[PDB]
Amino acid sequence: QNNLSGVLHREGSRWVPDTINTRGLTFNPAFLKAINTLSEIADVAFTTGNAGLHFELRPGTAAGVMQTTLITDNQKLIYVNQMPVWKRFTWPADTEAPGASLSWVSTQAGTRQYADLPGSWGLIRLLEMARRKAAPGVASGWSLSWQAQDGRMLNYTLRTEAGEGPLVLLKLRNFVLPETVFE
Amino acid sequence: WVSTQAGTRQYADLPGSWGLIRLLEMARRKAAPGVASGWSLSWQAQDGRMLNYTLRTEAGEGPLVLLKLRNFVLPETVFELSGTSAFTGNDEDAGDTVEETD
Amino acid sequence: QIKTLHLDIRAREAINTSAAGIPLSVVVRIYQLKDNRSFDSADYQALFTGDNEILAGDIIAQKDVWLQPGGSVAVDMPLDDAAKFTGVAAMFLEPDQKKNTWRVVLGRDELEPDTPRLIEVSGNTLTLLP
Amino acid sequence: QIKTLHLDIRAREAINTSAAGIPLSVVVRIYQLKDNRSFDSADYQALFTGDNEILAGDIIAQKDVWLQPGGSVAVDMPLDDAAKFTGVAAMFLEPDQKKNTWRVVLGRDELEPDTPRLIEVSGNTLTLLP
Amino acid sequence: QIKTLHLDIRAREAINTSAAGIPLSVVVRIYQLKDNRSFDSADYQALFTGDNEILAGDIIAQKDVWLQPGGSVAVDMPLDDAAKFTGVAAMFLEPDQKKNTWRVVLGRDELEPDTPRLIEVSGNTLTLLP
Repeated sequence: QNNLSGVLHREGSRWVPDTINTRGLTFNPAFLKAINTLSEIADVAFTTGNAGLHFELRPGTAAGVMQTTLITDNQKLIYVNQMPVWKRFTWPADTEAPGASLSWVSTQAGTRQYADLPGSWGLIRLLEMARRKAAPGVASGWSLSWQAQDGRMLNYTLRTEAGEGPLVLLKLRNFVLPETVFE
Repeated sequence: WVSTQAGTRQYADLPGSWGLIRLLEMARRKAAPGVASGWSLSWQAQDGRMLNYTLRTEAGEGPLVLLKLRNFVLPETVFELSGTSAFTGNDEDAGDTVEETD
Repeated sequence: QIKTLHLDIRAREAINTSAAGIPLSVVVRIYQLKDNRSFDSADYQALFTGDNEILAGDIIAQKDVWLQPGGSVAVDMPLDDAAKFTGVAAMFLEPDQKKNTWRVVLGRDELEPDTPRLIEVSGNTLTLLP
Repeated sequence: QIKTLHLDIRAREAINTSAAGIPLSVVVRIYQLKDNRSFDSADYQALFTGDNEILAGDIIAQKDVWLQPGGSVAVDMPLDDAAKFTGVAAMFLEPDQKKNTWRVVLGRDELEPDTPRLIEVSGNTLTLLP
Repeated sequence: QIKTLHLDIRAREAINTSAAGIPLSVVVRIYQLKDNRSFDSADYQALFTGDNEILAGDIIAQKDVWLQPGGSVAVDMPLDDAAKFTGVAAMFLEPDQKKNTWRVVLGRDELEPDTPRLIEVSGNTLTLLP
């Protein structure tokens, strides 16, 4: 809005360059592809100008799996195969020591760790190991999965609001901003 | 408040200089046919016990007018070509209509 | 009367089956009650997650047994004298709150002092045995 | 009755643990009350930081003991005769105001004149011992 | 003898360090055994992941504590009378199965009825303290 207006012009979420003043001007298509990723992130993650989102979740049931894993940033969710309910989370929680982990007690095993991480974002690293697919939730269902070392994979359904929640933050892993906008 | 079968348990404490406008948001069942500025507050706390109040302000609307700032962004352009024929001179009445009935 | 609470909890393979028919484990709680009326008034939700301290105050002690699908866990409990009713409740995936097949009440008289009474779990129901 | 107030305060290693599980110290206050009703009416906040002078006026004297994680501090207090209730309250990082495991009231009868009664602190709860 | 099992589990900052020296958490399990011979026969793998039901049948009950790096968790366990041996085992990244510094056995005699015994974890070893 201070050096490329008149040619770049915001229309909703993207800013497709459309006038007669773009003649004699050819945009690098790396640039227009990168900055439409970095504006669709800003409608899920940072909608209030600072960091923070909100999303709810719900676990499932499987063979030999009867337990509970997620403790992420000091708001535990505990299941011993009772009725399933929806619990409210918050990703950048107010603590002095952020992190996430898992816990699983089999019929052959007691509590075994699965993940252990001292990061400021801790929820997003073990989503990279997860395998996400569609689900019939309420508006955008998300059935997740995780595989242990002894089989017996888990089930976790996910509700989010208007966007789709913190699963978009996995788009950053190959991201290099381009260097030239013109030819 | 103090319940009949329990001690004190505070409803919510909100810190900061902008706290009084934060915790007053949650019971806008307000319109009252009594005093001149004529407002009441509900504050439905836990387990069904309600605690009433009846607010009487001085100049216009008092400190209830500070709730109009929520979801308020200074808009875009003046002097735009678009929006030639539009009659939307009712939202300044309708927002207070939904406010002073709900 | 009865000095020591003895219970034997059997279980088949098909207990607490999900929508995929998968055999799941279950958690059963044992309650020592002074009143059985509040134990018949609570639903599935306010008993396992609720704060009905009128019911919890009538609970003298609580103990949670934890059984595999297709197994058993013996209960050797020092029975309290004010425990007029032994409350047995379970947490299935599909607890039929209406037909009330998820809880039983065992009074003072139906206990045996040196023999465990047999509680069999099958499907998502609780069943006593003579 | 009882002339001298004697208390012995035990503590394990895991007391007042933070979100990082770190063993932290704690401050415990001893109160000599004329009334126990106001000591059961105050919450965690108005007792340690409040100006409830109705409760503070019923407090005859106050004394603050200060224990390490994994240690003990002996209490030798000249017990007042109007001190009908010995108020014991602690300041954890996570004081459960609802289940009220952060305060105990010891009356006139449960003291011993030449033996300290044992108060054990563990986790974030207060526990008496026979 | 001993009625209530009390254990206090200390931990330094350098526990269960990876190849990058990173301080990691750990999971410790408590076992109540009738036999200690099978607890000395199992390796690291068949104890935490195996189906040695000869060992699991001698396990009366199991309870898993879960400690942060640099913290502590108190253990208040109602001790069974047939629990002749308190089995303590941990799951490090590098469990030395040969020198056997990953498990200890605490018998009936070495418990204290109103004082927790101190188990300190450092590096990838388990250490008792007098």
